[PDB]
Amino acid sequence: ASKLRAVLEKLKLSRDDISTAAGMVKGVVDHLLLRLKCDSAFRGVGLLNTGSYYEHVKISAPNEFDVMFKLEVPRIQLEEYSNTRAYYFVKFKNPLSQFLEGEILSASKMLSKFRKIIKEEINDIKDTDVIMKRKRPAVTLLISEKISVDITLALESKSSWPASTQEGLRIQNWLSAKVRKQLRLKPFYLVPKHEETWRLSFSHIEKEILNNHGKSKTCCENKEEKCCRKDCLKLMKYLLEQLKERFKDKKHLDKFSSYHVKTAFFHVCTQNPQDSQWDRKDLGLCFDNCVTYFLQCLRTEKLENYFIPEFNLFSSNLIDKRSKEFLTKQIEYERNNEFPVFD
Ligand SMILES: Cn1cc(-c2ccc(F)c(CNC(=O)c3cc(Br)ccc3O)c2)cn1
Ligand SMILES: [Zn+2]
Repeated sequence: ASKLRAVLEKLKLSRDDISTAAGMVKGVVDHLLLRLKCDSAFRGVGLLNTGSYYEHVKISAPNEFDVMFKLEVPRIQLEEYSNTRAYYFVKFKNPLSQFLEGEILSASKMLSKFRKIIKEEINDIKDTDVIMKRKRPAVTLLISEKISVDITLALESKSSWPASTQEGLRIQNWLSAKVRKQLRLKPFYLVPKHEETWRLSFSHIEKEILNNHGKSKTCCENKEEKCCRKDCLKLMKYLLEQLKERFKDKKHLDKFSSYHVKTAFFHVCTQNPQDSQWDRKDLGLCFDNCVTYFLQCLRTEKLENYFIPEFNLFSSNLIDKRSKEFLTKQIEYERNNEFPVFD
């Protein structure tokens, strides 16, 4: 636990210090935003959080940025695909008309114009050299030679969340019912990727919980109630990242993302709603409990999506047991040796 705060300390003195990347990424995103608004099918495109041109998926490499473009779709009609609970067909009741296939909205057609427009504005820049990669995040730019930006297009609906989210977000005992209501009055977002099916994105709700995360309204506003909810999250993610880097060559960890680690983390927060159970001085315990809960989801092949509870990110179909037994192998090995992968 003395070693964990060393790691947290290291990450900060790399988050913090001066780096021109923001300017380069700011200058390219606002060019794109304009030329995007130029075209009718994207006239409403905008950043999911202005002034937040900076969101880093990867907490180790701080040269890899990731921003999301929203585009409202009024009068949406949603249709759940194949009893999946999580994936849907997008329909209507129209600027996006050039992208349909019958009553159904095609993500392929829609990204394909999103991409081609972007590939065009990028050579309007003799300021910075910008390059677009082919895919296999909708679009990825390499700015100069170090920085890379992952762009994501997301439909936005201001109507209330899809029926599958009803018993979800069980934060009543921790953040409170009246907060849960507020958050569910926020819009929801749909991003592609199986059919032309879309799925919900809740990065905006995650962020809000994280900036206001205690049962106490004054959690982390003074010395007397500093917790370690965020710290346990960063460590969970850094664990998975570093592991994924290790076996970037093999294919064993390709099915895991930061979001399996956020999902399991918020579950713990729901099991442990008191700030007294996250005191900044129990950081070693609290992290261990997180490690133990993640693991337990791996073994039992059960980890409920935090927002759509009948949807199991670890079901034997979504990720096969062989790779979950491998992820178990390395994390357990790290925890038994005080986490050498952190260096
Ligand atoms: C990266 N990735 C995501 C999915 C996915 C799939 C199905 C599905 F229903 C959802 C719903 N999103 C979340 O649960 C979510 C939870 C947190 Br915590 C923060 C943001 C989020 O968007 C997501 C697949 N790959
Ligand atoms: Zn706190």
